[PDB]
Amino acid sequence: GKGKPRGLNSARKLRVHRRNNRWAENNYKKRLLGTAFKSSPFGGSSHAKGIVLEKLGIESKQPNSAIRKCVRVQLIKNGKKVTAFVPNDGCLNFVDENDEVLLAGFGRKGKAKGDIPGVRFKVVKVSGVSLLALWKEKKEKPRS
Amino acid sequence: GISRDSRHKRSATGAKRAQFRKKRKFELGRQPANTKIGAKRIHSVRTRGGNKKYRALRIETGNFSWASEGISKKTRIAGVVYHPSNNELVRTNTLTKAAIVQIDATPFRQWFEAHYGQTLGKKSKNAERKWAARAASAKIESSVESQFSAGRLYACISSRPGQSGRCDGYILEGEELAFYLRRLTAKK
Amino acid sequence: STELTVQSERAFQKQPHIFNNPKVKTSKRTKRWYKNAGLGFKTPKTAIEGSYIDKKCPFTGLVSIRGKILTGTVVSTKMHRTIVIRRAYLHYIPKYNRYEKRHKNVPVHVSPAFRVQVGDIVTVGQCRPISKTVRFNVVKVSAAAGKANKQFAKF
Amino acid sequence: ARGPKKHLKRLAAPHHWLLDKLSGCYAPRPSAGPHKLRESLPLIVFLRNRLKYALNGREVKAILMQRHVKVDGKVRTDTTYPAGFMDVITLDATNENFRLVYDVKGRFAVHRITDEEASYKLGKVKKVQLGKKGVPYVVTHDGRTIRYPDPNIKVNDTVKIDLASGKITDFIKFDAGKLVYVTGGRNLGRIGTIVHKERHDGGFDLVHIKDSLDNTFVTRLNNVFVIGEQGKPYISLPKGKGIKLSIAEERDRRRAQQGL
Amino acid sequence: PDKQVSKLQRKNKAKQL
RNA sequence: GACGUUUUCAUUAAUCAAGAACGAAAGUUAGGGGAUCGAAGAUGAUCAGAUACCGUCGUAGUCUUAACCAUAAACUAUGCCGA
RNA sequence: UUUCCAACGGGGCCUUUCCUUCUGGCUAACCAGGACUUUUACUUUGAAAAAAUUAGAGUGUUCAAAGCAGGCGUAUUGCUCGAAUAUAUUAGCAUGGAAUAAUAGAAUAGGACGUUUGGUUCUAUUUUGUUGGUUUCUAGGACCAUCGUAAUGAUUAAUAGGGACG
RNA sequence: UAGUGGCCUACCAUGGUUUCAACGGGUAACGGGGAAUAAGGGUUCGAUUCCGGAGAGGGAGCCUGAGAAACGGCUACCACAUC
RNA sequence: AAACUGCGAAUGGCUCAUUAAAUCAGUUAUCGUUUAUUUGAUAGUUCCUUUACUACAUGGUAUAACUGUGGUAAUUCUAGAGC
Repeated sequence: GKGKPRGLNSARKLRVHRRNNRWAENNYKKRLLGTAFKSSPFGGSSHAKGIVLEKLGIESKQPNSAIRKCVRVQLIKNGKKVTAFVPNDGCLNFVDENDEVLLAGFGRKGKAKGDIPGVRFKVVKVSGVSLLALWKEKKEKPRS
Repeated sequence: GISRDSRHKRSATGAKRAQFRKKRKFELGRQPANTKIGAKRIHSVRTRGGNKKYRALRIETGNFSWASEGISKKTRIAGVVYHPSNNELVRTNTLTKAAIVQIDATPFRQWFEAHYGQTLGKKSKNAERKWAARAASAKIESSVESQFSAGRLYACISSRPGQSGRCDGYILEGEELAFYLRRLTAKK
Repeated sequence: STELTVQSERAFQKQPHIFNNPKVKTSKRTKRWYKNAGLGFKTPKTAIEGSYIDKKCPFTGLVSIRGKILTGTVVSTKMHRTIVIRRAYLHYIPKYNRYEKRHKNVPVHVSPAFRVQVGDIVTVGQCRPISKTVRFNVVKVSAAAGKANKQFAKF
Repeated sequence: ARGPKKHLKRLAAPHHWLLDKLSGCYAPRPSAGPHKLRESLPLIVFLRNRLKYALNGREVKAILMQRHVKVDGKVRTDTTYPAGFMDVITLDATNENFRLVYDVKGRFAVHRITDEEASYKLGKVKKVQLGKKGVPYVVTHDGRTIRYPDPNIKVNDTVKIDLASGKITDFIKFDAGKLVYVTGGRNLGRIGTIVHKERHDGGFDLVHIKDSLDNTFVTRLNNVFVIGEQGKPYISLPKGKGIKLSIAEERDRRRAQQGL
Repeated sequence: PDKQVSKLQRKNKAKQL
């Protein structure tokens, strides 16, 4: 009988049956409780800009072997402190602390590209000016 | 704004209804007329479509009609002696629809003594037949007769003195006078 | 209960504007207005030959029949001059190509001409709004008990 | 929403006006009068863009404030005036005169006519009743209240009403064989000698109706419109006579007949 | 006591923020 | 329970939300004996962690009486009526 | 299209296959008229399903995306094609279809074929004489006294259960 | 009341809804054609040019009028806030 | 010109916070109800004694703009008189 009712009055069961088994699916429970709204410091966004707090202290969740020139940042739409990242790395010279970024994930909402805790967000545009025409030696690549 | 909307109620499962739109003008309810005896100021009111309604607060005089005969006389009341809905209303002497009143006899008996030739209470050769050819026709009921000696009858009201301006009584008789005299001795 | 000579209320129940003639007393002795209900309904012979009044009776009172007519079975006659029917039906769901048992309770006024029991089969018609819940009025009683008057006296 | 409406949006017009989707934002909402809002066809939808005697609205009102056009024997002068079904339009132009009866498409067209039948009009007597001072009267479909009719005329028949003064001249009963015309629903602009009635106490009354090519269809009875006998219309019906050719045989008429 | 931070239609009360 | 029957009901039926009985070992209150060994424990151990397996007494417990509990690898690791 | 051989369809009718009774138009073709060889679940054909979206003629917007537009000579003062249809289940409203599932008649035979008979509720379209107190025979329903009617009611005892007894 | 009505009101009756899920709670919920889809079914979204509903900062309230509980109308409260 | 009068200003435009048998959608019903407008039809009886105190050869007021004396810190504030 394959563990299920079939008879053509039993739909009362079935749409109450799957109703209690959608919660075993992962993104269903993630979605319909507003957990992306009660958490996830973007708050369901796609980008966020915020001041750089400071230079970052490396705590090994493996592996990229250097002090990765990363930036402690704290946003301004929320104010929730996240460790960040710059690609084309190096050039630690060209913006102070308490200065602007534009953040965006790594590809999995980040979670792993180097040995740094919670580093999941590529910086896109510091202070409104870009990085890709600023690693292109038109402008210059920032510091923390 | 006394609304007569249904959505302020509690639905029959017991559920409280959530709040919908603001109150409306097309679903309005006004004050009671609460119409009484002694003078007349009939405040007309203005309704939807122009369509004026009168409202007979202080009604005094009305076209009351005794049904078993077929004649309708302007008359004036003593007061009320019974009210079906609320027994407050006899104290205030409240006229409404379907109250029970005691009305004047003198139009009815001034018609009776000149039309019947019975002349109860107390013109040439053709016109005695008006008083003589009513064989078995000049007989009112004995319980109808006793109200004439007091000079005040028993009548009920079929008008809307809140919504028409009028008071049109009908003189109670027979079966229904027996019922409201059963109740009337029990309440008055 | 009501004790025909039906005027147990504070106000004389009568047919409105129907006038039992008190001066002439003759071989009439019954002034009872009644109407057809429409739609091919046999009127109940209580209503022709009864003393009850019932303003909202579709045979003697100021209501009418329109639009809808609905079957069902009685339940809970513990109110006065009204019953409640409950209609069962099968809701449909196309996710599973299947059905679902549901029911609805209709509070419907009943006449004093008919006399019913919880478990009979009713046919009602729509009327003007009577109370909050009631929009219907009992008009045919298809009681299908099965003739148990002397059925226990069996061979 | 706080009383009536005064604007009709473009795309909220009925489809039988056949306004173009672009070139504007609104529709010329018909005024109240002798017809429904939903099957009105006002004056400017007739003039400027189905006859093209005017190019835009100010030139339409140039006609209408010059007392030329007539709608059923009077000198109607309003732009959004609902000259609807059966209304004769007479011009004081080069004197070409028109009717208002649909095609089979459920849409009005240009139909020029004679002067035998420009003189009068018709109407489904939607009510016969006994009004004041005990006077019988009849109410046709548009607005007319004709007094003192034939008492053997009942509801759902039709009349032959004049335009000079509103005088009923003759009528048509309701039975089978009656050449008919539908006003509403789906089979709008059809024709074809009623088969029979269906009573249905308290409900709709539908009717079974043939056509010329013997193709039955069932309307409702509040759209049936009896105007004849076995092949006897009382107007001059347009080219095509209302019988529904299918879209397979207008790619055989417009494509295989006029297209060689 | 009760970890009862639910019923946040008065999350709109935190338009206080 | 099986089996036999040319006895009686003539569909009284399958599982199962809710609900109800029972329930190893162990454990839980109030009693009987108190023979047997014996989780803990009191002793002797006894040399480094050949390894700490040894040994001896042991309150309760094991056995039952008026009651619980409602736990197993309660496992043939396989729900119950059909072919 | 004259058409020999077989084949796919439903009907008129028939081998108890009732396909009914009801009679004016009538000498059942079909139209009023009294009952269905039971009521729901199901499905089949209509009707309602706004216009804008989605599918497509036709149109050289230069192809297009678009748009519903437009084409033709002696251009001699005009002629003339259009602007379809498809779709949208439940719910609601109409009829067959005759399985499926449901609901069970007639175990009293206090029931049908009762074309039957005393008697009960009856009775006025009436004809009565024009209209209302006093009546019948009488058109149209029901049962007791009551029996005449054809073929008068027990679908099974389950390799499904419950008993007895051995 | 424009009118049905527990819409009130005066006396009565003790009902009504529900595990066929009442009631309560949450919605980052304005409802209907649309979208991404594309074997089919399913999935998620729909503030948005059209229809219907609602509001003119939040709740009340009333006038004129056929029509408004109207805010490029009015009175008051509440939150603001100009010379 | 202005001003009286009338109609318009209840349409449009915007926004989606509310709202979960609510809205809305399809279907109903009003034998329970209002409706300016439009269109069609519709007042011999109006001195309510039409036996009259009459003016129907048409009877009265009240006023804006016009004017001409002004105040306001400031408003589309308005005052006093004469038409």
